[PDB]
Amino acid sequence: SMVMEKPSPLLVGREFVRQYYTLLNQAPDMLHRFYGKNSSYVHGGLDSNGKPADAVYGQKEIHRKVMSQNFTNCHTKIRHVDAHATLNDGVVVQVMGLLSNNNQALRRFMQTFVLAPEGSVANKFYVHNDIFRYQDEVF
Amino acid sequence: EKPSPLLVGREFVRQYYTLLNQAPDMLHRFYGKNSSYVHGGLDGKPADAVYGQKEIHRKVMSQNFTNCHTKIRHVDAHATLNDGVVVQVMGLLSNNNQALRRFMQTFVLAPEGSVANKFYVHNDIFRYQDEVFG
Amino acid sequence: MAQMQGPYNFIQDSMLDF
Amino acid sequence: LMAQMQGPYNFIQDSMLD
Repeated sequence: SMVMEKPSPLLVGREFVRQYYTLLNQAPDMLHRFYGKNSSYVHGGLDSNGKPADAVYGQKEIHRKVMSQNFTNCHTKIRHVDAHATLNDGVVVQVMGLLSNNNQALRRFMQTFVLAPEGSVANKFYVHNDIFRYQDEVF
Repeated sequence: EKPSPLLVGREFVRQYYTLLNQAPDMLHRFYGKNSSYVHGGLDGKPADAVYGQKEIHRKVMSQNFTNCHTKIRHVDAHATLNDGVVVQVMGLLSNNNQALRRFMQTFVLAPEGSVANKFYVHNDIFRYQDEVFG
Repeated sequence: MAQMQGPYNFIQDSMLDF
Repeated sequence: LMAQMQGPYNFIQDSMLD
């Protein structure tokens, strides 16, 4: 039946971004599966000092943190996506859009991903890196 | 030991935006044969990548970088593939003493592979916010 | 999980031990 | 500039422009 699509950096970035924000919205308790043992995650926050928050590693830690940011009916407008080939056939993705959570206000986000080859299955990738910052928190 | 990614990151970033300001025609020395570079632009859509120093030296000048000031408001770096470092810079950039503009920026840094503590830019993704949130 | 159908697969096993 | 660009890590390659 259907022959496989080539892993075009832009196609991998576009396909991964629709899943990411679809599953964030419809099922954030699953969002931990995009990630691996090694993976790195940070998603806004202003720690006690009032500065941007620290990051965590691996599925369990990431899940922990995802469940702690209670995502209810989280809507996403995505206003641009850039995806480039990076090391070891990995794809680096720059995402700019707005995220409203719990029908609170649509805040603008800057967000870097790195998708890595998964090694076992063709056209399969894992989210090595997930840097998400809100702009109001920084400017 | 394997360097600290944020130690490496802040340092590349102060070095990067110093040269951009002082010697922006030397800004290509950060890239290799196969490195992606895209530094904003509407055609009228957001503009495409160019690859390697020679193509990069070009675009760089095709933007008339003059008395280029920057306030870097956040940097975040992390360990990534192959003892590489992904870097996310947020900040304001003024060219030719015109407007001060909010930008998002992503960098991938790869070890040079010869001298330890040497790296090069594999990837460089800049975007003006005013070109996307219109 | 029909929307997660695409040309490329990003969804891994759950290392969540229990 | 040359003094100012010195740091604990090096990011400057050889100028590959014929």
